[PDB]
Amino acid sequence: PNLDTFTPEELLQQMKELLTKNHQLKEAMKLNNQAMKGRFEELSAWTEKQKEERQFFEIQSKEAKERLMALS
Amino acid sequence: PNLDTFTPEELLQQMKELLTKNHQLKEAMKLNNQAMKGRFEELSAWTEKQKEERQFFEIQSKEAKERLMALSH
Amino acid sequence: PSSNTLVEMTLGMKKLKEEMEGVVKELAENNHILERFGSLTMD
Amino acid sequence: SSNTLVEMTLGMKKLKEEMEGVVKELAENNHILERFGSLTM
Repeated sequence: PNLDTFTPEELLQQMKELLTKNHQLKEAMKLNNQAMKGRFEELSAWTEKQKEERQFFEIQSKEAKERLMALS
Repeated sequence: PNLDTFTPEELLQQMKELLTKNHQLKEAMKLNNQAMKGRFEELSAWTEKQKEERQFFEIQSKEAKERLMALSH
Repeated sequence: PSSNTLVEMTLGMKKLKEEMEGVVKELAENNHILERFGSLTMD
Repeated sequence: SSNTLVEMTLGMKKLKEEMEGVVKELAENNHILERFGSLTM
């Protein structure tokens, strides 16, 4: 009732805390976005590297195979 | 009064709008987090596949070379 | 500042505060998963 | 109610703006998450 109603002073105080909390939230999401871009570029790079190494191995395998059968 | 100061009804109004938005944001974030999980599982599976596939050709290559050595000497 | 207005103002404020508590919760989950991304390439 | 309504008004306007900035970051975050799905194709 009377206790369970905020005063103007109290309402203002909540506004300050709420703003602060929202600011922290926004800034934390900015950083997350930056981190995700990083993760994304890392994963793109990585898979490209795997693909290259793969088809390297695949080439090496076929060349070992035909060269084996090349004699005689 | 001042144009640039809310009347009490305007105050209440702003509050209701902020409730709506904040609620929207909650559900949006819930959807965002489910998306995060889903992408995570997708990438997890996909990277694993990449590793297996490399492993296969890597071993194939190794064995082909071993055979080349053993059968030439 | 009137009774009716403050009551409704107090009710809104508490709701926003509560809703925000759940939002930061989600933020925390998001962060948890983001951390895990960093380990996908690592073996 | 100057200094109080004035103050609440200021505080409610800052809150609104700030939450607009959060929605902004979420939007971007969702966009990046979209591209992630495109990575696995």
